[PDB]
Amino acid sequence: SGQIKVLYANKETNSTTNTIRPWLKVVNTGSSSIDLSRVTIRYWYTVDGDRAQSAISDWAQIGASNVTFKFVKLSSSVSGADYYLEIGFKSGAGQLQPGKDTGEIQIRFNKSDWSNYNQGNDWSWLQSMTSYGENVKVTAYIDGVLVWGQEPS
Ligand SMILES: [Ca+2]
Repeated sequence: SGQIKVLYANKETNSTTNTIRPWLKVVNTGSSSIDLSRVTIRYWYTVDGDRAQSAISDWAQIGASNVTFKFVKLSSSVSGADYYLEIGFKSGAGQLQPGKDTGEIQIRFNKSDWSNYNQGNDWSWLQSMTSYGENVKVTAYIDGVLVWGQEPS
């Protein structure tokens, strides 16, 4: 079936920033292996003045090229989100075995005019978790089914 945890490291402590930096990791905590292509992660936030947006992995243990990004503007705003960044994995990311993790996934994202975000009104931001921990407001899915975290209400 599939059991996972997502770990999170905030690499931008300034609330005001042109670059959100939610580093991530997927841990397979169940008993079967999981194809990482089946896994999606969502970082829910408020855009703070809508613009084109770009997300980049500068480096990932599984190979940055294997990380996919999709910005989704939410149909309706919810508490601390009008967008999410959906992080996914190509076949090249491969399989996560029981008890193992992806290792580090670096992520940054910015608006195309480098205008500032405010991270303080972001559902998924955890300012102080600057090393890898459990940020339950970054949610994760297997085949589109929520398996980790709390989506914004
Ligand atoms: Ca915001």
